Amino acid sequence: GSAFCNLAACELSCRSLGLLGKCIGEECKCVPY
Repeated sequence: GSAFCNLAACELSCRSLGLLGKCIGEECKCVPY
């Protein structure tokens, strides 16, 4: 908090796989959906 996530640098690790990029506490993952 609060805050230093580049969501556009997280999405480029998720968006081509058919799921959404997620970041919480500067930790980038993708959603389970």
